[PDB]
Amino acid sequence: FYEQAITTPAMAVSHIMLESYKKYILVSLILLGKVQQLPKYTSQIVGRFIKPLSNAYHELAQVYSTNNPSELRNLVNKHSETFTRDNNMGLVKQCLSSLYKKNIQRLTKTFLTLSLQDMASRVQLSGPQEAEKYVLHMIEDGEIFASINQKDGMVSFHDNPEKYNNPAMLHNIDQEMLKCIELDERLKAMDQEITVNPQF
Amino acid sequence: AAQRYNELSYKTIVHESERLEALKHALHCTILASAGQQRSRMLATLFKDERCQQLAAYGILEKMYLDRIIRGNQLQEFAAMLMPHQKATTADGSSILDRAVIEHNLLSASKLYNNITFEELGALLEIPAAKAEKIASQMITEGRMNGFIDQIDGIVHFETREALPTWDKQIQSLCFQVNNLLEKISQTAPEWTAQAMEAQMAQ
Amino acid sequence: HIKSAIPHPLIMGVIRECGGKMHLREGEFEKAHTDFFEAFKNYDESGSPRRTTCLKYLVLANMLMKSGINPFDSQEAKPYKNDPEILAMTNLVSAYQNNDITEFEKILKTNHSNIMDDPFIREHIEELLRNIRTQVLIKLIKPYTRIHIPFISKELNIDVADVESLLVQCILDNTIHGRIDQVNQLLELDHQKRGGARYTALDKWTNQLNSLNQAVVSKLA
Amino acid sequence: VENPSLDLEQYAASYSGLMRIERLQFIADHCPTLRVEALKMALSFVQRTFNVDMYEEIHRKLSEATRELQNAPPALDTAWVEATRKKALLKLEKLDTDLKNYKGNSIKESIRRGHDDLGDHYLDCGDLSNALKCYSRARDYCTSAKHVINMCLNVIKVSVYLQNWSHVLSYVSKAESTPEIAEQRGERDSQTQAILTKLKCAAGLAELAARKYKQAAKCLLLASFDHCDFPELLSPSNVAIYGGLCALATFDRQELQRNVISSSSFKLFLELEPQVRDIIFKFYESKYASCLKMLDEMKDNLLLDMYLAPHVRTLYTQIRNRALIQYFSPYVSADMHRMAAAFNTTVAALEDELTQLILEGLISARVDSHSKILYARDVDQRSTTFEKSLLMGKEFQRRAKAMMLRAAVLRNQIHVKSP
Repeated sequence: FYEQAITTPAMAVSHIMLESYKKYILVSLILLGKVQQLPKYTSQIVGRFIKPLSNAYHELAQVYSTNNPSELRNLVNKHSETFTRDNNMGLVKQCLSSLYKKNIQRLTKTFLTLSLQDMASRVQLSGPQEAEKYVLHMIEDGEIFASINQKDGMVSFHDNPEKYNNPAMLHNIDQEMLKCIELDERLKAMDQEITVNPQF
Repeated sequence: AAQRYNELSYKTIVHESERLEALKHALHCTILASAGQQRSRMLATLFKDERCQQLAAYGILEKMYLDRIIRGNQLQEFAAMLMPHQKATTADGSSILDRAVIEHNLLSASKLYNNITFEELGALLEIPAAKAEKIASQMITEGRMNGFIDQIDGIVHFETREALPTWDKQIQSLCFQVNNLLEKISQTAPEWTAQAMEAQMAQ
Repeated sequence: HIKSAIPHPLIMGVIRECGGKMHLREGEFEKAHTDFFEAFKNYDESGSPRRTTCLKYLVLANMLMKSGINPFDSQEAKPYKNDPEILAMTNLVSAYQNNDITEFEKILKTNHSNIMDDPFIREHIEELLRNIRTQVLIKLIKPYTRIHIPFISKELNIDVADVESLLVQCILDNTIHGRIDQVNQLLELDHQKRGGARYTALDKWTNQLNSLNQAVVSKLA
Repeated sequence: VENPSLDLEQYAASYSGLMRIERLQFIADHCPTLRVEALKMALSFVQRTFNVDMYEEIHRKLSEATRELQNAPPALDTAWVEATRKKALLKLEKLDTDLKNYKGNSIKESIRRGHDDLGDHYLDCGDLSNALKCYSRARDYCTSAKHVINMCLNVIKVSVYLQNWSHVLSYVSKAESTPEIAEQRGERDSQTQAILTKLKCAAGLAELAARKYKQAAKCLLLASFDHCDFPELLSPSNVAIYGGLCALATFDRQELQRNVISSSSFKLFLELEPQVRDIIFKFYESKYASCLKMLDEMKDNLLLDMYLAPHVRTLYTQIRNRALIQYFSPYVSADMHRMAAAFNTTVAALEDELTQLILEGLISARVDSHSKILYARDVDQRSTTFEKSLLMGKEFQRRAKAMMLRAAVLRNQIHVKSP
């Protein structure tokens, strides 16, 4: 929705576009690991006027890319007045928490069985207790595929949700195919409408 | 030697005792080794001979023909029928005859499986399971056994060769087994012959 | 430059020996084989100061060229090999060709004097051993989906480290198709291979490009 | 950064020139207390070859070193300076007058020879622009193709220090691909002619600078053992190090047995290199510990190799990564403790190395860091292709919503307009 609000053709800059762009960067930092590229058909005023006006948000993404939580904390405290002025303070806190989650998600690619103290030292959480909290939350929300061993104080990453033999996938693919079929009948209607009307 | 002796036994210029002499040596070459493929073709060609039915070991060739695992009885029968130089156990364990008998027994176990453990094939042919794996791998090395060996799971699988397109070939065979159902209609019981040739075919 | 001057003396086999010798220096047994081959022929022409030796190197060349098919097989070597001194070479080619390591090594160990004295034989023998063990392994591997490294060690009768080195060597060969658990020391081979899998993805990709061509145009004004 | 594993006696013997000055430069950059005596030997060297400007520069930096020798334990022969400089300028006028005389004599062999010799004396001055004039007026003023080759050889000897590889490589390729090498002979039919191996060294320096090192080693493959002589660039131990280690760093194991063991042209060069040969033996026998050990030992001495110094850090990192791939390849489950013993490392720092490789490269695995053990992984292509195809279906549906709403507002061609 924010992306579609930015793409709108524009000769003048409106405050709706500015705020949607700021919130676009925030939601893209939460949902994805980085800022999603806007299409080439986006207005010129976005890259000329809106981009340098919301400088703090691109600065926030610049500090987000270094994967350092304390530095992002320092930058959130730096421009805190600007983020509260736009009335989006809260989403930037979700960005901080998503950065922590991104740092715990980066551990699956390299580790299999990792200590809670090692995780607290690498992700920067202070204590194995907060590491256990974060891992448990992430398993419950379906963000990581891991298990907790309290006896040894270890975290065991599995990383195997599906082998693609369930009917579940059959039903998933059936539903996704029905969506593509709907789009094609919709696309057939759009194409027919355009063929009717032709130029003279 | 089997093709030598057999097609010397089929020629008619030679004396008749010498024809059946070449024939009985072709039967020696039947039983002393296990069957290679053209070998087995020549053995079945020997099986079509009434003069081989005149020979002493036609029951041995009969059990070769019916793909039968050779037990010790007919083993000792044709062991009474050998020449002592053909009874050579030259430090190979059991004899060339007998090792080839074990070859034919594993061969019949191959022709009838699709998998068998090293243990079930071992106790099947009265051999150790490790020796079953060993000699089975030596026959796959000889190629006349074919499949795939899982040492860890302990099973010499044969190439199982069974799936759903094979079952579609079995669907065409199910058309021919509706024809075999007509054969059961005409065949299995005579009251069933009359009444089923009435009911299933005319009604 | 022999090409330049052509007399035809008795000595002809010796120089041809040198070419093989050069290939002894080099280790290019392919050329040495022809060298000793013709040289041995010339020796037959001359006599046997060197003849048996030439044959020894020739057989050595055959093993290093790794083509045992015609060891003695010209016309003459077959009767020549009968010379018991040299007959051991026949045994080598046999045990090598037949790949009986016990027998082959037996001839090596038993006859240090006959076989082993040659520094080239002594030199190349390990390489030769690698080749033999490699082939025996090849024979061993085909039926197996999965195998134990220690099983192989016991089988081949060589050290596990040696086994691993040889296995890795086989991987270099691109012979082994499967992964090895180094910790567990076992080998799993992709006995049942399938290049079946790609096509679904490939068709998907082709369609994706189709989508690309379709989308860029349509979405684009 | 001081490595005492250098041989300056050989570089005094096998070499001379600016590199005798320049490797001291890396001494002057990083490797001190190996400086003052070779500075004075280089100062006595620049007492020859007509050079006074750089003579006084070596006297100046030797005075700097003398100020450093107010703590640790220079020569300006001004009579020589003025005498040699006036002789050199008067001989410049002599050879300008002789250039007039020989244009009066009109021998393009001798005229272009004078252009070559004047560019040689501007190398003797350090006037690379004036030597560029002279060889630029020796450029298309030759008689045979061999003389164009010799001209480009002299320009490449300048290009040792030019290294401006846009058109400096046009001169390098003007010696390489242009002059139909020895007019379809190959440096006159089995080269002893130190030209193509100079093109090996020139492409080595060039794609050292221009960083396509695979083609550089591809050049460095087939050097000839016959000549092996130049007192600034070509000694066969050093060029042997160049070719062997660039080929070890840039080429796959297919070619590492197929073109490194088989490289008979370069074979005697590795006969000059026993340690490179032993590193080759250990790496091909996957003996990672002592191989990467000797690698990183001579890494400091190839950091003493001034031009290889920035690139040896990249390439021995690649060779260590190549060794790690050589370990990781043939298994399904490798102990990292075995790997810690094999690569002379710990588990966890080794794990971070492997994680750095996990970021892009060939480590397909999961490490049970509860047990701290590697477990190599075959990523299933069925799972991979089904995954990417159905994620393509999800992106297909996001682009569906995109095109539906976007064309529902813009197939109308109606937008946020000017008011």
